[PDB]
Amino acid sequence: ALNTLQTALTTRDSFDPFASTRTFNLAMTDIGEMSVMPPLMEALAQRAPHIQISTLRPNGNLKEDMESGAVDLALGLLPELQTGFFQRRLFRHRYVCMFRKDHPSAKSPMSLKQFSELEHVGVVALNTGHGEVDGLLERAGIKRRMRLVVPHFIAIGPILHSTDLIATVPQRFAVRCEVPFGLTTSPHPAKLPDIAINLFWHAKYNRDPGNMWLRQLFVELFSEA
Amino acid sequence: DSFDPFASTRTFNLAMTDIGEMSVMPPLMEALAQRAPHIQISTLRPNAGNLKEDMESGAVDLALGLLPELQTGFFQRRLFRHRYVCMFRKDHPSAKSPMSLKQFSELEHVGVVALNTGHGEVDGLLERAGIKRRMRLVVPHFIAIGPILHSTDLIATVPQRFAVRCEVPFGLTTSPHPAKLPDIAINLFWHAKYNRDPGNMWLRQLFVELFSEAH
Repeated sequence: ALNTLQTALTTRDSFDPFASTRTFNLAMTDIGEMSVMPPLMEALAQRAPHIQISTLRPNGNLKEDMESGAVDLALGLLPELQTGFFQRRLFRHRYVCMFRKDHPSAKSPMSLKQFSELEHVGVVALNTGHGEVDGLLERAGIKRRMRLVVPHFIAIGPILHSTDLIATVPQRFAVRCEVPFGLTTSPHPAKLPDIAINLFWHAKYNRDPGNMWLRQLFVELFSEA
Repeated sequence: DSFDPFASTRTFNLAMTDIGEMSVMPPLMEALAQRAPHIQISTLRPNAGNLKEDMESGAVDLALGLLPELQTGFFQRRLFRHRYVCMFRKDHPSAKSPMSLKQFSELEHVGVVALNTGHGEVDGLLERAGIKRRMRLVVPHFIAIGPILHSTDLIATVPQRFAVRCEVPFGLTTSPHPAKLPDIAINLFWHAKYNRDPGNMWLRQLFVELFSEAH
């Protein structure tokens, strides 16, 4: 409470995007990183040619590092960031089926029956919303032949390219993969709910001009709301 | 005892970095499609702690990498080396191959921390050699590198094994690296208790066949 007044009393640091040499530290998952970072850096080349960016995984501690200001912004599903945090809804993950373009049998739209006949690569994606996919399919009684399981998304494009495996992936991932790896997608035959992704900042930095500048750029580039 | 690949139902568990996963798993799964149609594979990162223990106990069958801590109780066999190259988009406005040290220190970089791996040594090495870099972006892992280089004028120092997987998909080209970054030897590792396990031996020989650069 006395903090809120002290944070308001301080003369806020000037932010000139053309001249700033500030480093912004951003927490996001490997999916957020492959999705946001290319167009973010593309925009920043034209908007703020001298700042530095670095990213990290949320899984820190994030809460404490955001209060100190060691981490500027966090993107994801971060249930623990509650008191002292502002948040804003950016976009949703929708899950699709992905497989190579000239797959011998896979169809779009894929049926639930075909989904169950084909072989899968699964992604564990521990402590993320993508991590709930396995449990969701299992609980629904949807059988999958789990031919390969990997912990993270990096190898999925090249794996699907070279095999007749299919994958359950967020559409934002699939979109970065379809052309580079000669892949197609189908809408997903199971009942997978969306994951709503938010951008988070600490209240200490709610009126920090640099922070405000960067988060508005995230809204501008990525907001679907 | 003995082992039948064409009818085995065994799950093998394999420890591997993200570079390892992205380079070995496509041709590995491709081979297995024919040779072992019924086995299961799962992978994990070495730094998802207690690898020694999980290898001793047979929870993890094989490890791939530079894993200096795997000594007594473990066998190892050299498969190949990492050579560092410079990578950037094919229609980059100014970047040339072979790239000079001058251009290297003038262009802007994306760096990969790759903590607790051989690749994690790059930053310190270049620094101690007094090679300057404008670190415009630092990311912890390699997943976003291809798309980042495609959409920017950034350049990256990456293992050639990564680069060769990214060049055509992302429209990138590579250059020999102007610095003197040492090559990194990549070994296959297995626990002594599993030296003569027939399933393990069979998978090890398949790694050798697909990946060894000996000849």
